[PDB]
Amino acid sequence: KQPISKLTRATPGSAGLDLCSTSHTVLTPEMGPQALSTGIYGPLPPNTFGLILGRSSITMKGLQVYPGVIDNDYTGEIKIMAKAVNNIVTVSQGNRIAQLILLPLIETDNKV
Amino acid sequence: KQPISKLTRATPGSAGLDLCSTSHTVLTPEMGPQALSTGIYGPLPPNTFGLILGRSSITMKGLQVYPGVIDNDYTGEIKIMAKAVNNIVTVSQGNRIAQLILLPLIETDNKV
Amino acid sequence: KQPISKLTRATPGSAGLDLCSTSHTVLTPEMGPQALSTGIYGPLPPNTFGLILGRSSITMKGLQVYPGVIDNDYTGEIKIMAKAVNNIVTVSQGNRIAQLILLPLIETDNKV
Ligand SMILES: O=c1ccn([C@H]2C[C@H](O)[C@@H](COP(=O)(O)NP(=O)(O)OP(=O)(O)O)O2)c(=O)[nH]1
Ligand SMILES: O=c1ccn([C@H]2C[C@H](O)[C@@H](COP(=O)(O)NP(=O)(O)OP(=O)(O)O)O2)c(=O)[nH]1
Ligand SMILES: O=c1ccn([C@H]2C[C@H](O)[C@@H](COP(=O)(O)NP(=O)(O)OP(=O)(O)O)O2)c(=O)[nH]1
Ligand SMILES: [Mg+2]
Ligand SMILES: [Mg+2]
Ligand SMILES: [Mg+2]
Repeated sequence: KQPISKLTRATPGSAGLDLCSTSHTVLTPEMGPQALSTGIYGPLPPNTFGLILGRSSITMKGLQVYPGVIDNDYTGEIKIMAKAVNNIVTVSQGNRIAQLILLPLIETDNKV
Repeated sequence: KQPISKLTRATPGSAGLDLCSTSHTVLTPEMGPQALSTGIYGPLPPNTFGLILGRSSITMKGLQVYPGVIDNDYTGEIKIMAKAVNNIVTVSQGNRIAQLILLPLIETDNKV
Repeated sequence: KQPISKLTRATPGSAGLDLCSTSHTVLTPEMGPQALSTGIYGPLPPNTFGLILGRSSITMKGLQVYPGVIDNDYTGEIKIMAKAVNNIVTVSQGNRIAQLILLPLIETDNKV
C-alpha cells in the first residue's frame, strides 16, 4: 500500500495531486461506471477530506471521471470511478487519469 | 420543511451529510436529468455553501448525481439532480442517494 | 483578455461566479465533450483554486458541465467542458452556462 504523501503535483500552483491507473484497462460506453485501481490508500491529513476529479485533458478525450468524496478516515484504496462517454477508451498502466483535491473538513453539530 | 441540521453523517470522519429520496422513483437513460425531492431545505450555516455529490456505492450501481451548488442563502428544497447512466434504476423511499458537503464561502470583490 | 475580477455573482449569498459562452454553439450527444470559450482568463487570487460547475437550471435542461479544476497559476482562458446529455442543446452568445467556485488551496509536503 502507498499513502497520499507519495502523490505528486504537476506544478506548485496545481490544485490537484495526480492519480494514475495501475492496470491497462479498456472502457466502452455500454460498460457503465468502472472503479479503476490506483494502489494509493487513505487516510487523509487531519481536518481534510478529498475530492477525486477528472483531468481536463482526459475528460476532453472522452473519459469521464465521476467526482468522488474521500472521507478523512478512509483507509481503503482510492479508486477512480470512470466511464467512457461515447467511444472506446484505452487506459495504459501509469497514465495520469484523475486528480485528488484536498479540502477543509468543516465541523457541524450534525448527529453521527 | 426540515433543515440541514436534521441530516446525519455515516461516521465522525465522513465528509458528507446523507440525503435520502422521499419518493419511489424509476429512472431510465432516455429520461435525462431528474430532480429528486428530499424534503430538506436550505439555508446553510453562515460563511458556508453546499455541494451535492454522489455516493460511490450508488454511482457504481449506475445512478449518476450531477454535482450541484447550494447557495448560502437558498431557502428552497434541496433536490438531487440524477440520471440513470445505462440501465433502469429504481430508487426507493428513504434510500440514501447523495451527500451534502459543506465548504467555506470565500469573499471576493466581485460585483453582485 | 478579461480577468476573474470582471465576473459577477447573482446575489450576495451565491457561491458561484457566473460564466457565459462567447459563441453560439449547437451540441448533440454524439459529439461528446466540447470546450466552450468564455473570454475569461486565470490566474486566481493567492491561496485559492477554482472549480467550474454547472448551473442547475442548465443541467436540468440537458446540458452537462463536467466539473473542472482551475489551478491557481493558470493564465490561459477558462473554458467550460460541456456535453449534451440526451437531446440537441443550443447555447446562445452570452447565455450563463456554468459557474466558477473559489476554494482554499491547501498546502501539503507533496513533491512538485
Ligand atoms: O470515487 C470515489 C468515491 C469514494 N471512494 C471511497 C472513499 C470514501 O471514503 C468512501 C465512501 O464514499 P461515499 O461516501 O461517497 N460512498 P457510500 O456513501 O456509498 O459508502 P459509505 O456509506 O461507506 O459512506 O468511498 C472512492 O474510493 N472513490
Ligand atoms: O443540484 C442542485 C443544484 C442547485 N440547487 C439549488 C440550490 C442553489 O441555491 C440553487 C441555485 O443553483 P445554481 O446556481 O447552480 N442554478 P442557476 O444558476 O441555474 O439558478 P440561479 O440563477 O438562481 O442561481 O439551486 C439544488 O437544489 N440542487
Ligand atoms: O474544465 C476545465 C478544467 C481545467 N481547465 C484548465 C484550468 C487548469 O489550470 C488547467 C489544468 O486542468 P487539469 O489539471 O484538470 N488538466 P490536465 O491534468 O489534463 O493538464 P495539466 O497536466 O497541465 O495539469 O486546465 C479548464 O480551463 N476547464
Ligand atoms: Mg492537472
Ligand atoms: Mg458516504
Ligand atoms: Mg446560479
